Amino acid sequence: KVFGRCELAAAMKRHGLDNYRGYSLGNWVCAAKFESNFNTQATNRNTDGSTDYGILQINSRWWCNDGRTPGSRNLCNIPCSALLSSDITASVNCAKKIVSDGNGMNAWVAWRNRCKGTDVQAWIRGCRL
Ligand SMILES: [Cl-]
Ligand code: NA
Repeated sequence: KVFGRCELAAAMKRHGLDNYRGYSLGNWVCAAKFESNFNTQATNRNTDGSTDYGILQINSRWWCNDGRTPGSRNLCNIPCSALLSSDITASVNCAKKIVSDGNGMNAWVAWRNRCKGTDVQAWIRGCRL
């Protein structure tokens, strides 16, 4: 599924992301825009052989099992393919664990590079929330 802006923001808000660990809704929507372009089916292979999955590009070295990343942990305890679902529940559950891990949203390279310190409210302007 390719989410619309507002649509995604509403689903994220409904799953408890607004202000989760102090990151307002703008942040998560901005991170999704730049990580996946709002596409739940996005995958990207890294040179280390691991792969990023889904709307939040969650990585197979630590967070999910894809059965082709040697020496990987499955910290969110799901197959990676569950991350590519229409239903963002599993991505959101896993993200909440990634974001509590001590680094915050700096775990996502596109957030750090493209969202961090920008006006993130704009990603939630004009949306019925
Ligand atoms: Cl944090
Ligand atoms: Na893994």
